[PDB]
Amino acid sequence: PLPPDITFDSLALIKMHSQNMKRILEVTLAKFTVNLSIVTVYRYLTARAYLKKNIEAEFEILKDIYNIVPLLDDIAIKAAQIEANLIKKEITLDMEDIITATTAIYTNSLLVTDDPKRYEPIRRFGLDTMPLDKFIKEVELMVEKEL
Amino acid sequence: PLPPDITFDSLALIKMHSQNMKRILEVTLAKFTVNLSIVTVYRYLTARAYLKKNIEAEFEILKDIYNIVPLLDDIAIKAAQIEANLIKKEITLDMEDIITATTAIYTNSLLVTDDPKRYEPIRRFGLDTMPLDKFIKEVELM
Repeated sequence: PLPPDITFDSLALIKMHSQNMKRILEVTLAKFTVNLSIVTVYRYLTARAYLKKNIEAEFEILKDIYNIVPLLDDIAIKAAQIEANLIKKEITLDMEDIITATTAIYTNSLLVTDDPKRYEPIRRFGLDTMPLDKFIKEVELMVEKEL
Repeated sequence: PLPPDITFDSLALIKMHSQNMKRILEVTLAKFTVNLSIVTVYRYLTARAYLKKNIEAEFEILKDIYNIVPLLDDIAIKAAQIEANLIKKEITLDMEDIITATTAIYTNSLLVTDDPKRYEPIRRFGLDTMPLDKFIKEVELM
């Protein structure tokens, strides 16, 4: 089964909100505690701003649904520690990946993403990931089993 | 005519802390209000880990010296609008740059950097920049 605390990166959050995922989204929000990094929220909004959506309004909706986690001092410190040792090993990941993974570790959330291997170098620091497609199938199974 | 509020991107801030800048830094903190994005300080701490391994202690030191601005919701929102506008023009600045510039606008701070051209496409949104070299010269004098 799946753990209670989970999170998504911007790409995954975009899909979770697509019209084809309406049902899966409803179940996920009803059964899980989703902790999103403000960074993930900002990047999601960039995609929404691209198609001229009302950002201010969509932000309130997200805030009214999710536990939006700020870039806390502890996250800033932890992220700097992870990035520095990774960099010391010629491993370079973009800022979004670092903050997203650091926040997942901090909130003890399973990071659902369509590209888990990209985050693989952060596992050693405590990060746990799961393929989005497997996550979706898991939730569907949950629905099938219900009374 | 330097303004009261200023900021730096991580690269510029790293130089401001060079041993050979102690004087310039002392005057700066003495005459200006420096508002740094939380993103800028994490990159700064990351880049100096080879010199100061105690990230936690280093963060506390910074928190006491500067005004550290969080990635507030309004900054998140505005950063999204700006990035979408740049992407439409096929301009791809990295996250740090977008948030640094967005925070500067939010705090009404002059962004001191070594690469102002990079940020130029954002001036239409209220951003104000100045070359680190000029800033250093402008500061050399009471």
